[PDB]
Amino acid sequence: GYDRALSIFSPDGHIFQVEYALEAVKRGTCAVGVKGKNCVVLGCELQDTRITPSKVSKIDSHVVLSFSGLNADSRILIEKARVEAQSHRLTLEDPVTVEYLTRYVAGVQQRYTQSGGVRPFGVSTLIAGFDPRDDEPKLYQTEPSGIYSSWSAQTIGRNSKTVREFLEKNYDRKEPPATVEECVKLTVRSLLENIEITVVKPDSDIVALSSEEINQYVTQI
Amino acid sequence: GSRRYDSRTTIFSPEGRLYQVEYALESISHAGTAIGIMASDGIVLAAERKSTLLEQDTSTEKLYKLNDKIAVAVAGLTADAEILINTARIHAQNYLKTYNEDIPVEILVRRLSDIKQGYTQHGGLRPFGVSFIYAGYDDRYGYQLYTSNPSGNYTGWKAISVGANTSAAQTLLQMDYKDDMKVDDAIELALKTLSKTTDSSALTYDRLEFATIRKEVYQKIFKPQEIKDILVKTGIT
Amino acid sequence: GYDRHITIFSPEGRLYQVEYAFKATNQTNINSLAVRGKDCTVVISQKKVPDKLLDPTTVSYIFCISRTIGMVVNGPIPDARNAALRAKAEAAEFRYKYGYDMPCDVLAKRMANLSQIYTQRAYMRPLGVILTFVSVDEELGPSIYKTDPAGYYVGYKATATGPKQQEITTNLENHFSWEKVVEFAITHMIDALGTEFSKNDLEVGVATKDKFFTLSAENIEERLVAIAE
Amino acid sequence: DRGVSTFSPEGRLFQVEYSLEAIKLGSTAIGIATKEGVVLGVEKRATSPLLESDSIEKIVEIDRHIGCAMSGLTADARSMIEHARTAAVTHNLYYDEDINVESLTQSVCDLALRFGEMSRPFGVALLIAGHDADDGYQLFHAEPSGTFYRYNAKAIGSGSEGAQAELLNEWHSSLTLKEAELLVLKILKQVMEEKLDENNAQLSCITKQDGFKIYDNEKTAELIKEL
Amino acid sequence: GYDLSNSVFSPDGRNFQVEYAVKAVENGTTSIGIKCNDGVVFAVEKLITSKLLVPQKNVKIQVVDRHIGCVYSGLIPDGRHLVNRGREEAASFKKLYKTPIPIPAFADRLGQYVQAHTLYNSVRPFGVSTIFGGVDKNGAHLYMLEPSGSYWGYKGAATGKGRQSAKAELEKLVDHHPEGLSAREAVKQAAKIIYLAHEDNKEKDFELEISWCSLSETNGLHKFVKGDLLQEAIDFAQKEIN
Amino acid sequence: DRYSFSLTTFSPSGKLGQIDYALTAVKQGVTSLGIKATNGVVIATEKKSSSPLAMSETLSKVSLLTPDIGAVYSGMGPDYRVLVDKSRKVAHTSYKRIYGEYPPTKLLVSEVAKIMQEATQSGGVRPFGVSLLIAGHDEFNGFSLYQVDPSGSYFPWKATAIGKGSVAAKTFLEKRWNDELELEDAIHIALLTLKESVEGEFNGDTIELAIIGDENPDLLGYTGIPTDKGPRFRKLTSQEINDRLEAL
Amino acid sequence: TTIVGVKFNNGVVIAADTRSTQGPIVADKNCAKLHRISPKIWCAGAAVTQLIGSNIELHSLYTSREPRVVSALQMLKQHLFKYYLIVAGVDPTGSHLFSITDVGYYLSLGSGSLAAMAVLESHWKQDLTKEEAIKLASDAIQAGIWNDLGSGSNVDVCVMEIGKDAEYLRNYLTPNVREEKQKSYKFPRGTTAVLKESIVNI
Amino acid sequence: DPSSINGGIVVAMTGKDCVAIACDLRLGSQSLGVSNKFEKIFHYGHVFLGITGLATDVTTLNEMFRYKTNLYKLKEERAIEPETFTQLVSSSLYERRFGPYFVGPVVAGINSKSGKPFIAGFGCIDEAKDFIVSGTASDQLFGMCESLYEPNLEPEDLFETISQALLNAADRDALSGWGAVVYIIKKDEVVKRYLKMRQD
Amino acid sequence: NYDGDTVTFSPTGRLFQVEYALEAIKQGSVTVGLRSNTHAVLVALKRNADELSSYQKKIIKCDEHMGLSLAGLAPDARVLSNYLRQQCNYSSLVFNRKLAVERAGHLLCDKAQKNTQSYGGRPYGVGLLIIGYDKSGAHLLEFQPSGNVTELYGTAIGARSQGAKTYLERTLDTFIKIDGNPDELIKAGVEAISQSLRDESLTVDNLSIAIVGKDTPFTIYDGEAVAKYI
Repeated sequence: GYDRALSIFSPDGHIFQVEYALEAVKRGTCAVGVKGKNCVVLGCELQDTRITPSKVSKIDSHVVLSFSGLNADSRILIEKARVEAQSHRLTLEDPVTVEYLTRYVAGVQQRYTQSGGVRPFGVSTLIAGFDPRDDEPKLYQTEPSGIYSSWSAQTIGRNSKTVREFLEKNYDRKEPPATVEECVKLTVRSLLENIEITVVKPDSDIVALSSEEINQYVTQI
Repeated sequence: GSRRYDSRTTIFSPEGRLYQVEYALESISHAGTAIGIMASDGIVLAAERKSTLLEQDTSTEKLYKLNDKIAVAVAGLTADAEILINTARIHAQNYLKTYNEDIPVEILVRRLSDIKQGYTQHGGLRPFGVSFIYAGYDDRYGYQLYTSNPSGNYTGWKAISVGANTSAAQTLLQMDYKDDMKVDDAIELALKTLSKTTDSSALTYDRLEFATIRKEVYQKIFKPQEIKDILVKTGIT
Repeated sequence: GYDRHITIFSPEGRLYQVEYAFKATNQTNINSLAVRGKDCTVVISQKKVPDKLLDPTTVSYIFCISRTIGMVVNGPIPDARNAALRAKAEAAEFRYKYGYDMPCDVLAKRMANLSQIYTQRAYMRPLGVILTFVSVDEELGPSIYKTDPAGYYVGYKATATGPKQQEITTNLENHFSWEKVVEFAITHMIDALGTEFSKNDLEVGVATKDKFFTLSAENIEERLVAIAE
Repeated sequence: DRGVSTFSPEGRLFQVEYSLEAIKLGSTAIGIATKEGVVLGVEKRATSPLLESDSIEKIVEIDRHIGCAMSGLTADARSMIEHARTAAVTHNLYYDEDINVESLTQSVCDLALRFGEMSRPFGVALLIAGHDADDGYQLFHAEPSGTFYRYNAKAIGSGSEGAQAELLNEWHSSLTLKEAELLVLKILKQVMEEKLDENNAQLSCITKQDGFKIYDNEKTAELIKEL
Repeated sequence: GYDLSNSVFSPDGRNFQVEYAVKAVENGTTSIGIKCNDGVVFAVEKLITSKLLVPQKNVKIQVVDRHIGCVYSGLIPDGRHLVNRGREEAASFKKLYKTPIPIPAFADRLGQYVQAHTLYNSVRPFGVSTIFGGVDKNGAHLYMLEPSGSYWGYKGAATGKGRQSAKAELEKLVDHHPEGLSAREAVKQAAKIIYLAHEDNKEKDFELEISWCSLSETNGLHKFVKGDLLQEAIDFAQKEIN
Repeated sequence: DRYSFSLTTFSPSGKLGQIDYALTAVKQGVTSLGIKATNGVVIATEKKSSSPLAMSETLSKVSLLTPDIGAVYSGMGPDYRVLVDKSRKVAHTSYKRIYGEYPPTKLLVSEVAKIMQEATQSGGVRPFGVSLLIAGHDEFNGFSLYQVDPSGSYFPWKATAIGKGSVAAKTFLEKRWNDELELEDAIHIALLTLKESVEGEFNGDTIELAIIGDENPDLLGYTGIPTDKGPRFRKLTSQEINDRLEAL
Repeated sequence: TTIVGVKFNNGVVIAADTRSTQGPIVADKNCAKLHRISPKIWCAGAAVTQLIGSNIELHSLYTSREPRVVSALQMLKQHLFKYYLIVAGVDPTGSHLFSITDVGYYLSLGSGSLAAMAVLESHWKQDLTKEEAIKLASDAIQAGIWNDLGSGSNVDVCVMEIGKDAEYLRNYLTPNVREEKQKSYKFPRGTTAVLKESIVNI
Repeated sequence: DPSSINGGIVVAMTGKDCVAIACDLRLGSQSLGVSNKFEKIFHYGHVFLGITGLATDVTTLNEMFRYKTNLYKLKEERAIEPETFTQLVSSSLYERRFGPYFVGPVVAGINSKSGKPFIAGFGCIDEAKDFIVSGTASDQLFGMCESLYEPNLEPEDLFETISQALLNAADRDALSGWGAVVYIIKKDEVVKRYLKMRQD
Repeated sequence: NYDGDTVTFSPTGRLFQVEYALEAIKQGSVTVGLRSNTHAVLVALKRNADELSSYQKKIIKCDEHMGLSLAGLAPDARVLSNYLRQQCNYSSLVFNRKLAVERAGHLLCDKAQKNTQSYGGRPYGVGLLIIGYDKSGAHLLEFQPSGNVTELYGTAIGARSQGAKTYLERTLDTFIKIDGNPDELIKAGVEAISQSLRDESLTVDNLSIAIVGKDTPFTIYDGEAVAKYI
């Protein structure tokens, strides 16, 4: 078995492979997530649109996962997340909470940063959804190092710093977007600095907005 | 120990890239051009071979059947491709054994791309130097045209080219492709793109591999005479 | 830069570590020659024992692989003993699996295939020895098969190994009971190397129809006396 | 390159010395042990205003009377905490008794040097605080080098160099718990780059009666006013 | 640049790591072996690095089974590693068969093990040369095994720092006594040779350790030379200096 | 074995260096050629002897893989020897145990090339330094001639040459090959092509030639089974080669 | 089943009956029980043959030597011991006859073994010729055919001579050909009632 | 004995340039009849396979042989022949020597090259030239086939012969019946016929 | 070029990774061992990271009859002491026999040597002084990372251990004949370790003493228990 330590500390205390895995994420496309009072809206800015997968993926009926970075690496994380969500139902009789799913995904990413013979995932994920029988929105983020945290609004990918700067002044944690329209319009405005929108609502009510709806938001802005 | 001789294939560059994957994509860029065109009534796979004494009528080096409804065009190392093609054939037959249904095209493409990605993240081995074009039919989406590369990324296309002169071929495809062409029109577009992207002075039947999938779905990998027939009527002759 | 340290190809298509294992075959500075009679195969090997503290009966580069097969090795004795132990296990295993004694050529191919693996797998280095197998095969008669660090083996009418293997080889080329065959090989080694041998300077192995055996210092002196007469 | 388990000519493992400098970049964690309990305080260090700081768990519960702070690569901490929690739970299963704090610190530190071709040592340092009948209120500093010491007062992280000197001046054996709360907040306010408040700092305490408790933003705010 | 790995041939065909392992052996203390007419005598110089060493307690010579004695120079932990393998190997022979392992058979088993440590770069060559031998059904045998895995039978053997002077004295012993030395008298010369070899390491004091395995004196079993015979050899060695 | 990583990797130009260096070894090897006729295939090579005292009869550069399939090589002989052993084994375990018959030529060639590709991607192994010309007959495809490269790529040929004089020989084969060639004509062309590549003596002892042709019931070793045909692979003896060289 | 093996002055002959039974029911009336391991090594039993023969062929290609009956015997013996045959043949060391292990100048196995051994014990003599050996081996099989219910139909004979090719005499004797039936039972067309008829697209 | 759990019979016959394969349709659970549409005859290209025995094994083997003959066609670029398929069946069955499927397979087909009709029974191959029977009524089928069969029957006559043999053997078997299907296989066409029989 | 792995010899025959592991002990706090015929004494100078911190445990108890003290990497000492406890435990289980001190040292000898000849591991960065009492009497053993285990009357390992070791050699003829007066043997150990101090003096928190003997089970003195010996 190949077990070379690929992720090791540099003399300055840095793990270069994890640092370079983050660079792979920053070259990913987009994942803007705006959490509101009742909404979590996820968005991204000769190809066959029917069969090209949407970036937002349902891990379970109530939890969806968007990502940024290496698409091929993300499929492996999403597959492991879906298997775990089913196993938790199978053995603990309950669907996963958003934090439990986030903890498992970040655990796999952390495991790949200190296992021999493997490189870290070049994937950062935005995990959004609702805990079972619950209604307060959750919006978590994971990174290649394994760090996971909860956000009111977050972006990952190219132009993340510009969009996060835009979010940090248009989003106010004093008064989150009260209406689903405000959740989408803020998300579209951030993505306007092509638009896909997915709205995550309690009781497994996850819907992707149509292009006609998105056009109305864009035209309004 | 062997640590001094390890090339560290599965590591990131400081720019976030994977050297071996990028070097494997550079390898395919010198391989023969393979083109896939998804028409309204089917898909067209066309590949340019890359000698007088070569047994051309027997050589099948770029187009392979994976199924009764799925075929692949190959760009890159043919020996590496034969390994992946065998697994795809077994995986498609495993799906039919489990569910009594023909495997969906995307499920097969995803499984093959997951094998490619695995060689990119762990194991210490080099990536497969192969790019595929999957032309397939299933009852869910109908005619589907996918492509996959050594990194394990796969994307669906209406028209796509892999191998040498991909940029030139895609420019021609963008100009001349319509969503409502028929297979015969799609066939014609395939040879013109190959003719205007080949490095040789002329395009002849011995340098070509051709395959179509048409509706029940029927896979036809063209014989040299049939390529010769379609070559003349297209006008390239 | 590391193509010279493990058995991978150089830009010229060469395996330098295999070529350097050939250089290791001549460190002992011992010359050996094998000749076939019509009934017997004879190996003559130089026996150089410079240290007077050595027990000469232990210094030996000729091994009895089986009842009928003998092996003479050119190269360091730890690698020589490694190959000898492997050849003995192969010979015994063949007899167990197939019910009859392994032929000399099958064993030579058997050991050449092992050397081929060291040539292709990076974690195994080549053994720096050349193995000459001799026997009287029940089908092919007297036989000489020589293996090298490259995994290459071939049968020989006669053969010589060592630093002066060329001088012995052309000497055999010009020319081209087992006691006479022994007396021929000793004489031709004296002429080729230009050095008279005492009974302590030579190792002699004789492959006959029923057994392979090595002559003692008394037996070698008997042959030296016969050459004197 | 060089092997991960290599010694330097001075007798120190290269990866351990490199891992220790990763801790110096972490958020500050401060712990003070008194006769009435142990107070643990951490610098939250939220990277963005949109980041929900209440989700930053830099003080965790290991057992009912054992808690710890973390500083450095806090992703490595969760694996160490999960092992610590399992060890505390496994002790109660095998011995029908709560694990000792020093024994819990030993179980964690057994993982520290179990790396080589684990690819690397952990890049996180813990301040383990706990109470038991055998030794009372105890505070330990677990390092990736495998060494740990019992501390009356200890500060780890980016501001540890200045905080520890201040802890030297201020600690005495007669400190009450509320003094320790103020002392931890005082030193945190001194070393944090941000202006200290209930949203960018966290407090926790371990007592025999109430066990391991993390102070709410409300209760911390009242304690912050007292300064 | 061919000396950084164990299993690498230099362009001349040499293994430099094995040659470097020999340099470790030449740095060790002098150990000798003398094959007498019916047994083998082993002697070793034990350097007294400090006065705090417990006398006659840091034993260097090791027994394998009951009839094989082993002494080595260089990296003592490597020699103990080799003897541990030899004891496992002598036992496995005594289980499959019933006789105690023959000395030539034992020599090959150790030689294969030492040679196997030169085959891969993941392992280090042994940093010892072992003088070993004993009495079996075919008489007395004496072997010296080098880090390359090479071993030969010897009438007399020596390794360590004072190996050159010890070899000169052992050669005189072989020259002066073609009839074959006696076991008791060989013990005295073993003391004499070790004391003579110590002049190359006179900067520190040394303790003499002798063991023997004789068909007549020790009934074919390996025993340490202690008590009156040990002191008698020391007096003979001390007298023979002057 | 600590070598679990690939020793063959991509270069920044996309080349696989160990494969290119393995191909260099083949080009430095002795010239071997194959010609496919209407009623047979002929594979021929030079037997280069290391010593005049070596018994070149013992070294067979042409090997029977199955009764109807034979192989010749250029490059590292020991690599070919172990490939032939693996090819013969795979022809039984992978095909003949399952279907009760020997594989068709293209299926054996793909199995041989699979072994070669594995040495290209597996950890701790260099590629094989041989190209093989594999000649065979099967009931449905007739006679075929395949070249297998160290990378694992294989191609069907009407006629081809590999080795030291492959470039010159392939030019000569282009002039002489035609789709109406008979096996005896192919053998004659093969000997002429090998004549221009052999440096020293050109005779039955320095030349190894084999054919895939008619079934040989005389080489079957038993009678009484009408459906057992007899091997099509036949190595020509030194006397036979000399006869065709005397009347050349 | 009746299998015999008889050695004669220049080889060995094996013979067998061709009846296969599933209980009291004759499944195959012309089963071939003489199995070829190698061109001159043949086996008969009262899968292991197709695997031993495969490895014998591979071993013969590896060693470039003719297969030996001891090698087949050793392989069969080791394989069967890991988890009842007559192995005969001619190799460069001569003709051999084994059972699985005992050698013999004549052997018999199967349900008709005792009947066959009776004929062998009665008529076998040293230095048989090839024609006499075939006659003796055939009469032994015929005895099993007439007297043993488990044996019947035809006699298959394989003759392995030292300097010659092995000759497999499939259905050497056919002493049980059915007589012509009293009546022909060809039904007139349309006799069978058909509910549905359809062409199958293969 | 798991073969008698489900019942059912398969018979194959050779004619003049044609083969016939026939089976009953009863799927039973001991005495209880479950399904009358359990066809035990399958084809892979132009090679037909009848499987008697345990029904779950019949489904498992058909899926396995559809698996293997598909990979054969992809690898070989040609359809498998009845003689090659017989070897494939034989090796597949002995691949589970100590875990055997409780089946009796019957191969029927015409070799596409030689044009000669081929039938086979079984791991040990019974390549008969006249007829192969399998199932619970094999003894009844042997009696009927041995009496009715004559060589070189035309396809029309072969249909009547194999039908009457099947119907009358099924009438005397408790676990066979509930309908019957006959395949008259020629090189150019394959005819499938359902027989009228007693439904008890 | 030759110090990057324990599997490499230097051109002069040296093992640099082993020597670098030896340097780890010289960076550690001094611990002194000495013995008479009846008693063996461990004297250790415990080291504290900070004056707000406690002093690291230097002496480990194996069982009633044997214990050790460490200098260097503490996690390595625990690994070795755990292995030593397993060996002593095995002897009691399978033979009802107390493991001899000399035999226990050779088991540490073999375990330490395996990390100096095989790739992947590292030499233990700790030195140990093992005291024990068995049928042969009092025993003091010095363990080194190179695998060398030595039986001594007295010894010192750690930083500035030469001052203690020089004193023990000068006092050698005295303390070996102390015999059945354990407090005077402990006193001689405390004077030796006081010869290795540079700036700090022996305090109640600094000093740690262990003893084992004929009718003395292995006991460790810490805190006020050592105030009579300071």
